[PDB]
Order: sequence, then structure tokens, then C-alpha cells
Amino acid sequence: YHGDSVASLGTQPDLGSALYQENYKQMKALVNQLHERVEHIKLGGGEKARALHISRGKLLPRERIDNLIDPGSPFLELSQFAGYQLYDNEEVPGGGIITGIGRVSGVECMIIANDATVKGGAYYPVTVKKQLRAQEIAMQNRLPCIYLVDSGGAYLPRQADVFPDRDHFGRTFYNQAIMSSKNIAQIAVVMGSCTAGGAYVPAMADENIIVRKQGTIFLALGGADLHCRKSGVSDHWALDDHHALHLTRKVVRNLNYQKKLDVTIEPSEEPLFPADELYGIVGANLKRSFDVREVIARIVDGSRFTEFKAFYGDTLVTGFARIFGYPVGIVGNNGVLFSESAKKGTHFVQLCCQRNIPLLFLQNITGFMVGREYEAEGIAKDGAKMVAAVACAQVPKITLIIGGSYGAGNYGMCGRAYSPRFLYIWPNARISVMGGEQAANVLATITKDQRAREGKQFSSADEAALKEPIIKKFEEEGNPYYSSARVWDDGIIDPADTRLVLGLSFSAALNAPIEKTDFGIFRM
Amino acid sequence: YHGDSVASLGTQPDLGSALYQENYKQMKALVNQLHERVEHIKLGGGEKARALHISRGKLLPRERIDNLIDPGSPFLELSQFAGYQLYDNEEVPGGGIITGIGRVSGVECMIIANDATVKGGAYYPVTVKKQLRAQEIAMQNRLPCIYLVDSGGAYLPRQADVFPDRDHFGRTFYNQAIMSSKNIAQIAVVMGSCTAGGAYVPAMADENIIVRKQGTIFLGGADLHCRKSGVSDHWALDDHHALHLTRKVVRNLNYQKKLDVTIEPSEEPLFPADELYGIVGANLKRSFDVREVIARIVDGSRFTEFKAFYGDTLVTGFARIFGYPVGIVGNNGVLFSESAKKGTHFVQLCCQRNIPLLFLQNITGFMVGREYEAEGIAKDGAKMVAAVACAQVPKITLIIGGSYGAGNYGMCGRAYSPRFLYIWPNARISVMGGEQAANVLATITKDQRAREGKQFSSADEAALKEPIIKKFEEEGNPYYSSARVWDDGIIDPADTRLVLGLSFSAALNAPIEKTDFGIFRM
Amino acid sequence: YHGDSVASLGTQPDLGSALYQENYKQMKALVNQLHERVEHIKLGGGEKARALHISRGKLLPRERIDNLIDPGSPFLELSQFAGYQLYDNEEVPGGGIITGIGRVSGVECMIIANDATVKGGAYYPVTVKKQLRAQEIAMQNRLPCIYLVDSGGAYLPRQADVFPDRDHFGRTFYNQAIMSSKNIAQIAVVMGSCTAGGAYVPAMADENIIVRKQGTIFLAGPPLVKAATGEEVSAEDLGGADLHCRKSGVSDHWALDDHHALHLTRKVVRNLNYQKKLDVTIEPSEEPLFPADELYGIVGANLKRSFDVREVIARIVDGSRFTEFKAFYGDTLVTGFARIFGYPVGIVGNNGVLFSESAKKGTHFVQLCCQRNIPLLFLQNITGFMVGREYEAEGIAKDGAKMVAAVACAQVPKITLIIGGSYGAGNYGMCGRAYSPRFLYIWPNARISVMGGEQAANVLATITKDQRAREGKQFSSADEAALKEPIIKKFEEEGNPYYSSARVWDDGIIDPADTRLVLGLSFSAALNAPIEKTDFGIFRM
Ligand SMILES: CC(C)=CC(=O)SCCNC(=O)CCNC(=O)[C@H](O)C(C)(C)COP(=O)(O)OP(=O)(O)OC[C@@H]1O[C@H](n2cnc3c(N)ncnc32)[C@@H](O)[C@@H]1OP(=O)(O)O
Ligand SMILES: CC(C)=CC(=O)SCCNC(=O)CCNC(=O)[C@H](O)C(C)(C)COP(=O)(O)OP(=O)(O)OC[C@@H]1O[C@H](n2cnc3c(N)ncnc32)[C@@H](O)[C@@H]1OP(=O)(O)O
Ligand SMILES: CC(C)=CC(=O)SCCNC(=O)CCNC(=O)[C@H](O)C(C)(C)COP(=O)(O)OP(=O)(O)OC[C@@H]1O[C@H](n2cnc3c(N)ncnc32)[C@@H](O)[C@@H]1OP(=O)(O)O
Repeated sequence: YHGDSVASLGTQPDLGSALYQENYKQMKALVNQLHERVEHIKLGGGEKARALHISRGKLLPRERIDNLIDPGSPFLELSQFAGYQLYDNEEVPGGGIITGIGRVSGVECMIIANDATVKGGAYYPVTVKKQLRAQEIAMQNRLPCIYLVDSGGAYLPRQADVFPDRDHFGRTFYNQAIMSSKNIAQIAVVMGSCTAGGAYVPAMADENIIVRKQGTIFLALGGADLHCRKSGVSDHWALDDHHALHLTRKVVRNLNYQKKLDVTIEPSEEPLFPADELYGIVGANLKRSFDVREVIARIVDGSRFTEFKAFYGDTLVTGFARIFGYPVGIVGNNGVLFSESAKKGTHFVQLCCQRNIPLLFLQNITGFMVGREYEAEGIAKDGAKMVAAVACAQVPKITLIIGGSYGAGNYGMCGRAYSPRFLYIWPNARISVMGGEQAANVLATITKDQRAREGKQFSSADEAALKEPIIKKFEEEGNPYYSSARVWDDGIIDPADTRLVLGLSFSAALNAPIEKTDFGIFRM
Repeated sequence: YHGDSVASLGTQPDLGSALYQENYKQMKALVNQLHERVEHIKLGGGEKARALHISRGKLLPRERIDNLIDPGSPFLELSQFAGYQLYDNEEVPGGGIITGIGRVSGVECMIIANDATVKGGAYYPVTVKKQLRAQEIAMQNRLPCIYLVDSGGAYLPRQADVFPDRDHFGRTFYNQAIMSSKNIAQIAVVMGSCTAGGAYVPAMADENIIVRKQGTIFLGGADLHCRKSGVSDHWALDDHHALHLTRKVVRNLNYQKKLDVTIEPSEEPLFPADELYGIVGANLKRSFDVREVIARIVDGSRFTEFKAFYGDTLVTGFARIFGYPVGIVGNNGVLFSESAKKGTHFVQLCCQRNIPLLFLQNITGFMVGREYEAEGIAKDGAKMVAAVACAQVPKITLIIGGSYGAGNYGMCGRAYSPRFLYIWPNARISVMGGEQAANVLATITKDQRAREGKQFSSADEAALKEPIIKKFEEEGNPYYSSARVWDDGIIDPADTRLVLGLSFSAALNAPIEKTDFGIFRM
Repeated sequence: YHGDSVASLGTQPDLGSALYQENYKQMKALVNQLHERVEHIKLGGGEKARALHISRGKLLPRERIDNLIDPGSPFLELSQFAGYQLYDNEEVPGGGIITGIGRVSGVECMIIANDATVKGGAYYPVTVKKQLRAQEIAMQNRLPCIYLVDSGGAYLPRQADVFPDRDHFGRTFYNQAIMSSKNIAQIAVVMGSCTAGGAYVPAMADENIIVRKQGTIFLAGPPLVKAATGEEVSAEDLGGADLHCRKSGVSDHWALDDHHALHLTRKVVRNLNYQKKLDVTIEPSEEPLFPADELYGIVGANLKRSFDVREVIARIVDGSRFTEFKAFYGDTLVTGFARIFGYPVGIVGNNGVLFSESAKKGTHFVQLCCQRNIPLLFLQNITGFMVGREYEAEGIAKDGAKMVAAVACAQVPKITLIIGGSYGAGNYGMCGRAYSPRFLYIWPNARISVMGGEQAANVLATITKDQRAREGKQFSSADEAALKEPIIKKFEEEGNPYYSSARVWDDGIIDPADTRLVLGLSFSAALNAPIEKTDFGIFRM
């Protein structure tokens, strides 16, 4: 009997309240800023570079992606802000590469396309990191990889940050070989002149498509006709960009792959409240606190939520819901973490792992302005319990940072270091080891005590002098754009699109089967 | 019948030749420089810090490691040069942490000890990278991990490089939890005051040992944690008692090492190792036969070459080190299609027979050949790159000379996850040689300017070349690569045999899995 | 480096103290009583029955077992006191059957022999339970089973307690078939006339050995055949060694007499092609540093007094070496690592009332032992509630369960020894009989029940008084006293170790001086089977 009636979460906010108006105004300003910056990034490398690229008879990378994917299918771009102000004087729109997940011939695939307009397609360190992240996502979710290779190889300056280390350029070929060995299809489309680094990519790909004249593969001489007829590196011969994309679609169709789901499914229903109210509900000030249940009610199917252990450790919210017919276990933050909250989270994570249910984390860690210590030693014994449970979980984990994320709370709530399938942040998020004010006080006290043992007086004025720069540095570093410029936290997302982004991410992540979970020693 | 006689590799070098004398002099100078720098690094954080540390009654980290391991057992320290001149004005001897592999109660274990004298044990980014590398080594080789925790947490400045990212501090706890779940024992000895980051380490460890007064886990103390909070698992009076308890705990692990590969009696090489100084020298332009190096590091100087006359620029064959079968793949010149194919065949054979692989890299500069139709090499170089990546046997890479371009990837570079990687003091690593890079930059700028209609000055090409050559030389230095956690540590060539034996003995703990290969272009 | 020195547990007790003398006297009296009762049980069914059995040319069952096993090898008999005063007027020495573990041709095997002198080998309910327990032990430890079949079938009276139910006689054949399917060898030696129930045993066995004249296998005896169909036939003609060997083909070997049958059984066991391999590491065995007989004085016979379990541990472990785990947290529970005869073991003992900290510490230790694949040994001495009426036991419930689950889900070999009281949920927590330990033993001074007699008496009086008060019936103060005296007596009689041993619970009683030897034999037997991985349920936390 699936007809039983069930109470629904969420409540209607007070639109007339001044707090709602102010929060809505701040969030709208942030979202407009994000949209305009994304537009400028989408503009590309530059006018002259784009003109030359079009004159050569090639298609712009975004046009290539648009023609490659199925008509009208949504595209989930990743890390649009990579390289945003990362380097002092060089502009690298989008990191020089484009990555995302789209549907090709009815199959979800990961697409990696080089933007030839940005430094002739040379690989900056951020470009390598972005490509490695995309490859890791594809390997974890068992998604076929499609490469639109048009690059000039590694950026000769800054070679030390791109060539030598483990997570440097060679890891690309390593991942390609491993994923090929694991039956994850690799398809390389040589849409332009490659280089020594670029040349290896088509060689390791299972199937190659090279354009007649623009495509040129040389290890350091290289052409479509030569590679197709004598060297044999090329697998398909394409007249131009459109023909290459058509051939790629055909090749993807001939993959003989069928997606099968392990989790149960139910008909999808929209949430009972508009998503745009999240602007007023959340606002842009981290000092104020908002109930995460509103956010949950505005992003779940039918606003139906089954809370688990509601009255025990109420600072943490856990329960079961469904997004687009997908069961999910939601773990959100409603305040400071305590021992009871950690135990409740561990219990919920164990339940979800046992039942093979995907997990969703909503992080809003709180500053220590309210509580200086609160005998945090008790928290250590139990915080670890969660950190381990989260790490050992094998179900798909998606983390969304809707507010502050500081200290060990970031690790506890499935931080970037614990390998979530996807990680997103809202435009108002802040991430750092601790808040700037708290950090400033710690540095002043340590220096004063050490100086006192040394016998050097520590000036009271000096403590104030140290505090002002530290607060500014922490604010600049914690910015969402600072974190997105580095490949951490994938990309920033408009709160109004949270439901769609989560649905797409879970649909992509459900491709891989769910394995059994093995836990370590649970310190009692 | 194992009595059959077999020819032995190697030949006696000409000591009287001036080239041998010059090479020996250069290598001796390099080794002396390395030894003195290692001594200074071993000195520690500083005199005042060491005096304060001894005052508080604690033991110095090297003394802790010496007392922990079995008496007289060798210790294989890793990445001794981490943080060497990495930061502009701050000195971080050894990266602030000590990692290595030693035998505790007859069991090989990975030991990670914080040096409290360096910035009070605060974690620099290089410290986090070094600890992560040690944890990865232990996980790959299934070695128990022992932590001598004495740290002040993450360095508050430079927090962005230590806290947030995947390979940042949280990966430590992630690896700890995973290795605990995989039955790899975790033991934490709280030998001093920890912090927020330090506190989590003992919590996630299977067994904890905390000193009575120096140990403080946060408010936090040995008595409190042992009696009321229950975080501590053992109570130790002082450092010596804690080390004794750690030895007992390791003894109670119920673990027995079993080998899959066959073993034979060990025999010493037929030639002295110190002749490698004269044979190799310090000049990368000159070429030396890798067969000499092989003959001076294998048991009895016995080598069975495979495909000797096909692709002679690459040397492959079978030998034994300390009774351990090994497949040696060395460089004798520029890589060609035949060399790539031969290497792929040998790697397939070794993977099929479950034999550990050893790579000796000496990639050559392009001064001799500008292009040589390198397009042919691309089709076949990738076949070797894949074969190397897909291999599941233990792989150890040693860089005895230059390592440039895709040759680094082909010969099991750092990006392809070898179990261990070492470099000799005369090695050079970079994307390409400085001279070659200088020419490429000048040509690209001139051609782009010509299309633009801007004349590119001939003097400008010379102006660009001199700085590029200097930058490439400084970046390629072995100490530059060792300061970053790449290439573990530098090793004296005279100790290559011992280092390889220890590394293979450690790596043989884990069982050898089956190898699955991907699509092959051929 | 295994040469490192290690502190040793245990201390020298004060022999001159009067408490030691009194405890020693009480324990010596108990042990002497146990020894004399065991001697009387070993005497057998009776003089006339033994005389008839010998006159028929057969060997007594104990002689059969002695000749079967390897010369000089120790024999670990199980449940010697089964059926001791179980039935009102019928005496069933040893339950009518003999079970134990011994070495045959260098292989540890489980031996089940029927005592024909007791009721002509008829199966009492206790006999069926004992045989089922032996079969379960053999299946768990993967030990070959040897049956010396000489029985008259199910006891016709009391048939309802032997035939119908799941744990009744048919479970014997079920276990035989399952163990045969799992490559655990089954060998049946028909040493005497069987019956309908007895006949099926040789049929299901992989190999049969039947004596020439004494052995007779008939699916229905002559009297049974006459009752069922009115047919007259001699016992030998209906079922005999020659007939079964030559025409019916049920018999696999033909034996002239008992000695020949035992020799053939030894040969058959030799041709099993089995080699024992150990998974756990081994070390040279060393004797404990203190005499075992001091346990008499240390423990005594009074459960009210408390003794340190560390003494018992120090007197039964190799070299008296013990590595305590979490010594100062939850000190009422003792946990640590030691070695018995070179075998690693995790010891979990009781030193007082169980608390939340003790339960958490036990759960942690059990998880560690399961992860490292180390056998577990439980020493139970649960305490009465005279000291603490409630102590907010609600806190204990939240954490006691965690231990109960951890213990249940463990897959390592578990051996439980009850050295004192075992009451309430503490019995379940410390690997009670319901949680399937490989072996369970009790000392002669142990007491087991749901709660102590005094505590139970108070509970019954209060419940009746409150219910009567709501009813409006006055509950007499004298009535409360009247209810208390019988309850205390019933609890004392039921809790007796002999009461529990008469039923097949707790296997057998063991002299404390032989605890080390018994544990060594039990662990050596249990190490035959490989150690599987352990999967845990939800750890409520
Ligand atoms: C993997 C391993 C193991 C090793 C290797 O991979 S070693 C790879 C060596 N690379 C090459 O061998 C490619 C050399 N390029 C060329 O042959 C072409 O240039 C193309 C193919 C790039 C097409 O580009 P193009 O020629 O059509 O146009 P262009 O405007 O000239 O393109 C931008 C201009 O390139 C300059 N530029 C700066 N850095 C680089 C760089 N690293 N690579 C290429 N170009 C770069 C840029 O600064 C200037 O513009 P700017 O900055 O002055 O405005
Ligand atoms: C994981 C997550 C998620 C979060 C975290 O982990 S947030 C961790 C916050 N850290 C603390 O809360 C520890 C604060 N220390 C202390 O409480 C003590 O100091 C000890 C414990 C360190 C012992 O050291 P000590 O007190 O015995 O000696 P001292 O000489 O004072 O030791 C050197 C002096 O420490 C200065 N110093 C600089 N940077 C740091 C730093 N990051 N931590 C500590 N000290 C630092 C150094 O500059 C000066 O010496 P110098 O450079 O001036 O010569
Ligand atoms: C499995 C399923 C599904 C079904 C079945 O199994 S249905 C099995 C039906 N059983 C028989 O068909 C065997 C009938 N016995 C006989 O044919 C023989 O007796 C032998 C073979 C038992 C040898 O014994 P024996 O003949 O050499 O000596 P005896 O002294 O006579 O032996 C003791 C005397 O047996 C009396 N006695 C009481 N109860 C029984 C009992 N249940 N079975 C046998 N005897 C019993 C005892 O009371 C008296 O002695 P007591 O108590 O008076 O002192």
C-alpha cells in the first residue's frame, strides 16, 4: 500500500518582514555578480584569438559541445571558475579547458574539450588539475570519456608545476590506461593540431577521429591522411568538425552499453514551495542562523521528509527523502556539533550504508564566537566516530556547502578530502581552517606567551597590529571564488538551481553499481 | 639441476684512464656534498629548541626511532631533503617530520614521527605531502603504521595549502580509516602535546599509548584520557616505557609475512660498488653502458638479457637481488619503436610471471637528434606507457641520469605509482633540456610576431635564451626535486644495492595481484 | 627481536592466612565430591548388565574408546554428568552415551559410543540432546565423527520427548547427512545389535564396520517385525554381518570381533587424506609461573567474597605473561592478550558489576580480536544485586546490548568458562550458552540462574502486594515471608552445578587444577576449522 498520507515539511516565509527583504537583496546581488562573471568567462580567450580560430575553419569549443550532445539535453559544466585570478597577470578563462557531463546517443558521458583560444591550448597547472578531476569523476561513476583534443602541450614556463609530480600531466595517461582496462570507453577526437603531450592522448584512446586538414598528430610530419593511411594511428577520417561530431555520436552509439539501476524508483513530484524563496531564507550573512529544514523542504520531491532521531542531537538533521524518484539520505547542519550529533550522524551513516542509499551532505559549520571551547575534548572522542564512518562509506556521496565550513567539521561532513562524487558551494559560502577573528586571537596569545618565557615583552600594540592583516587575509582566502579558482569545490551554483543540479549529479552517479561497505574499528 | 654454469656480466674498468679519474672526482665531490647536507639536516630544528625539548624530559625524535626499532636493524629513511630551501626564509629540516621503514618485533612497519623542534611541530604543506606519501607507501605495501604524534597542528599561515584540498590534511584521517578497515594496523603514540589536528590521530588509531605528563590530547591529559574519557588505551610513564609498550603491542599483532615469489641463496656482486663513481661520473653528455651498473648491483653479476640485438638502446633481462627475482629495464640511448616494442613485450612477460620490475632511467637530450621523425615514436611509445601503467607487479624506479619528456612517463615515472622512486645525486629531471626549450620559445614568438607584422629582434631571441637556460638548470637540480616530495630521497650510488634490497623486501609484504591490460594499438 | 623482557602477572598468596585455609578446604571438599561422583558414574550401568555384556563377548564402551584412540593420548570426555538425577527413579549413568574428543591415527576426532549396559542402549531424551551437542561440536570444528553403534532405539516410554520435534532424534540423521555433504568424514562401527533408529546410522555413514556375530543391522527387530506384520525371523537372518556384507551390501567392512573392528577403524581413519593446518601464529609453550592448586585457596567456595580474576589468569597462561588492554577504564572488566600452549587468545574476565564503561571496553576488545582473528576466552563471575539495588540500570541497557551484539556476531573461536555466578543479562553478555561458544565449562562452585534467590523472592512479594492493593485484597505481611522461604530453596537447588550439568547445558564440570589442560585441548581441537571473516550488525552509537 503506497497510498498512505504523509506530513510535508516546510513553511511559508514572511515576505513582508524586513529581514527577508534584506536577505533576498543580498542573495540577488551575489547571484547577479556570479551570472555576469560566468558570462565574461564564457566569452572565451579573446576577440583576436576567436577570429583566428574561426578563420582557420574550426568550431568554437562550446559550439563543438553543443553539436556533440543530444538535442536539447542539459549540460552540467564543471569548474567554470577554474583559474579565475589564479595567476597575477595572465587570464585563463575557464582554466583553458571545458569539462562537463552530457548525454550522447542516450548515454551519459564526460566531455573534455581544450579551448585553443586560451594560450593556444597550452596546459596550465590548473588545467591539468581540472582534467584530472574530470577523469577521476568519470572513473568513479564509470562514464565514457570523450576528448576534443586541441592543445599546444604543457605551458613551457611553469613546467615544474605541470610535468614532474604524481598528480601532474602523466596522471592523465595513467588514468586513461586504467579506465580503458576497466572497460570504460575512451574516445579521442583530434579536432586541431596537438603536440608531444597532445599526441599521446589519441594513441591511448580506444577510438580516434581526426579531421582531414586541421587535425595533425605529431609526437614532436602529422596529418589526417598520413595517420589514416600509413602510420595507422587514426581510426576514422573526418572532413570537418561537424562530420567528426557525427562520427563521434555514431561511435558512442556502437558502444553496446545499457544503464541499469540498483536503487528503487518512484514517480517524481515537485517540491511544495518555490525555490527562489531560498534567497530570503538564507541571505548572505553567516552570523544569522536559518533552519536547514526549509532548504530541505524546497529541494525534495513533494517536500516529504522522514526525520530520524529528531529530538536527539538536534543541531544535526538527518532523514530520508527522494529527489527525482531517487532515495537519498540527507545530513544537514543546524548548529555546533556535539557528541550526540556525532553519534546520531554515525548511526544514520551506518543505516544508509547498510541499505545502499545515496548520501547528501549540507554543510553550515558555525563560528566559535558563541562558544570559546565548550570542553571540545569531549567532541574529539566522538567527532572521530563520524569522520571514520563517512570515510569508509561506499554509497554515492554528494556534498553541498550552503554556509561556513571550518575546522574538523569540514572533514566530518564529507569534505573535499573524503572523495564525494560531487561538491558544490553556494555563492555565500566561506571555507577556511578557522574564522579570521578566532585565528587572530590564537596567533597573538601564542606569540605573547613564547615572548614571556623568552623575557621579551610582547607589545599590546603589536597584538592589534597582527590582528588586522590576519582578518583581511582570511576573508580573501575564504571567498567562494578563491576556492573555485583552485579546482576545489567544483563550481558555484545558483541556489535556485540546486534541485536540478542535485538531480543531474545523482542520475550521473547512479551509473556505477553500489558496492558493499566495510567499516574499520568503531571506537565505542 | 641448478648446477649449470652461467656467464657473468660486467668488466673491469681502466683505473688509470684520466676519464675515470675525473668522473670519480666529480662523483666523490657530489657525494660528500650530499653527506654534509644530510648531516646538517639531521642536526634538527635548532640548539635552543633541542635544549627546551630535552628540558621537558622528552626524547629527540631520532632517539625515539632508534629505541623503537629492533636493535641493530637498518632504518630506511624517506625524503630526508623535504623542504630543503622550499620556503624563502623559513628553514624546515626534513620537512618537520620523520618517516621511514624499520623492523619492530620482527615486523616491517612504517614509522611517522613529528619533530617538535621545528616550529613546535606545526604542519607545513610539505609536511602534509610527506606524511601522505608515507601513508600511501604503507597502504600499498600493507605495512603497519606507527605514529609518534607530537605536533602543534596546521601552520596557521599558509592554511590554504594545508587544510582545504583533497591531498590536504584531511586525507591523513581518510587514509588512516581506510587502512584500518583493510586490516592494516594503526598505532598512535602520543609522546607530546597535540592539537585539534593532532587530537584526531589517536582517536582514529586502533591502539593508543599516551605518556603520563607530556602527553596531552585536547583539558587533556594521560590520567584523564585513560580513566574518564577513555580515549587512551595504554598509560606510559615516560618515552622509554611508551616505546616498550609499542613494541609489545606490535608483537601482539598476530601477523606472519609470507612470500609468493621463489627465493634463492643470496650472493654478492663480482665487482666493487665504488667503481660506479668513475663509471658514471657527473657529466650527462657522456654516455655509459647501463650493463656495468646492472653488473655491480645484482647477485653474482648474473644477468639473462632478453632480445639483446633488437632495440639495443633499451636493456632488459632477468636477475636476482638478495634472492629476489627482478626484471631490469634500463636505458642505453634514445628510445625508438623497436625499443618501445621490446619493453612492452618484457613488461607483459614479467606481469604474466609475477616478477617485480626495476626501472633504471637515463633519457637522452635531443642535441644528437632534432626530430628523427618522432611521429613514429608516438605510435609505439604509448604502447609502453600503457603496459607500464597497467602492470600490477611491484615497480621500483631509479633515476641514474637525465629524465625528460615522455621518456619519464614511459620508464615508470613518479606519476605511474612505482612503489619507490630514487635518484642519484647527478640526475636531472625536467620536461625538456634547457637549451632545447630556449630554441622552441624563440621560434614560436618569432613566427607569431611575423604573422602579427611585428619584427622579432634577433637580439631579443638571445635575450630570452640566457634566463631560460638558468631557470631549467636550477629547477632540474636533484635537490630541487627532493625538496618537493617527488623522487623520495637521494641515495649514494654505493648504497644502491642495499637500498634496492630493503625496498623489495618491504614491498614483498603485499601479495601480487593479477594484471589486467587495456586495449593494445598493435 | 623477540628477546625483549616483559613483566609477569600474578602474586604469591598468603598460605598462613585463615581465609586461604578455609577456601582451600571448601574447594578440596567440592573436588573430592566431584571425583567420587564421576567414579560412580564411570562404574557403568550395573553389575548384572556388565556381566551379561562381557558374557556376550563384547567390550565395555570405555575399553572400546581406550583401544580406539592412539596409545597414551589424552581423552576429553564431554558431559559426564548428563542425566544425573534427571529422572525421578531411573538411573542413567552418563546419559547412556559416551562422547569425547581424542586422537585417532594422529587426527582429532569426535567419538560417540552407546553404553549398552544402560537400558539396553535405549535413547533417553538427554541421550539425544547429548548426541546432538556432540554432533554440533564436530560440525563447528570440522572434526571427523566416529559412531560405536550399540543401541536399542528410542526409549518407548517418553517417546514424545525423543521422536517428534526438530531437536529430537531425526536431527541426528540430518546432521550426519549435512556433515557428510561438507566433507566431514562419518564412520559407523556397528559393534552390537541396533534397531530401527540404530539401523539408519550405518546406512548414512560413509564407511561401515560390522562385527561378524554381535553386529546385527535390521531396520526393524524380530519383535518389531512380528508386531508390525506377524513375521517370525531370527535376528542373525534378518540382520547380520555376513548378510549385510555379501547380499544387502550395507556393510563396508567385515570384522571378526571388537579388537579387529577398532583396528579397521584406525586404518580407515588413516586413509582419510587429511592434514591439519593452522592460521594463527604459534610460539614455544611455557608453563605458568605459579602452581594451579593455589586456585583452591584463592577462589574458595563462597560467592559473596570477591577475588581478583588476574590471579586466575596468571595461573593458566603461558609464562604468566598478560598484556592488559584499557586497564584503568571500566576496571570491573579485565581484557588483554595472552598465549595458551603457544596459541594467541583474548581473555575477557569479570571483576565486578558491569557498567557502561565495561561494556564499551568489552565491545572494543571484541572488535579488535575479531579483526585480528584471535580466539576469545570468557571467564564469567557475574555479581549479585545485594550491593546495588538498581544503580540506574537503564544506562546499562543502552550499552549492555552493544556487547551482546558484538559477542553474537563474532566468528572467531569462543570458549566460555564459568568460575562463579552467572545471572541475568550478564550471562548473555559474556558469551552464554545461547550464543554458541565452541565449548562451555563450569567450576564446581558455580551458580547459574536468571537472578539470585533472595532478589527473586523480594520481586515476587512486591508484585503480588501491589496487584492485591489495586484489587482491594489486603496482602498479608506473613504471606510475603511464606512466599520467600520456598523460592530461596528452589533457586538454590536449580542453580546447582550438577543441576545444570544433568541437563546438557554447560558440557561438563572441570577441576580447577585441570583448567589449563582442558583449555589447551579445547583450543587445539577448535583450531581445526579455518577462521572466517566477521560481519557486524548496526552498532548503535
Ligand atoms: C607532454 C609533454 C611531456 C611535453 C610537451 O607537451 S612539450 C610541448 C611544446 N609545445 C609546442 O611545441 C607547441 C607550440 N605551439 C604551436 O606550434 C602553435 O602555436 C599551436 C599549436 C599552439 C597553435 O597556436 P597558433 O600557432 O595557431 O597560434 P598562437 O597565437 O601562436 O598561439 C598562442 C601562442 O603560443 C604561445 N605559447 C605559450 N606557451 C605555449 C606552449 N606551452 N605551447 C604552445 N604555445 C605556447 C602563446 O604565448 C602565444 O600567444 P600569446 O601569449 O603571445 O598571445
Ligand atoms: C587540524 C585542524 C583541522 C586544525 C588545527 O590543527 S588548528 C591548530 C592550532 N594550533 C595550536 O593551537 C597550537 C599552538 N601551539 C602551542 O600551544 C605550543 O606552542 C605547542 C603545542 C606547539 C608546543 O610548542 P611550545 O609552546 O612548547 O614552544 P614554542 O617555541 O612556542 O613552539 C614554536 C612556536 O609556535 C609558533 N607557531 C607557528 N605556527 C604554529 C602553529 N600552527 N601551531 C603552533 N605553534 C605555531 C612558532 O612560530 C613559535 O616559535 P618561533 O617560530 O617564534 O621560533
Ligand atoms: C528411530 C525410530 C523412528 C523408531 C524406533 O527406534 S522404535 C524402537 C523400538 N525398540 C526396539 O525394537 C528395541 C527392542 N529391544 C530389544 O530387542 C533388545 O532388548 C535390545 C536390542 C535393546 C538389547 O537388549 P537385551 O534384549 O540384550 O536386554 P534387556 O535387558 O532386555 O535390555 C533392557 C530392556 O529393554 C527395555 N526397554 C525399555 N525401553 C526400551 C526401548 N525403547 N528399546 C528397547 N528396549 C527397551 C528395558 O526396560 C529392559 O530392561 P529393564 O529396564 O526391565 O531392566
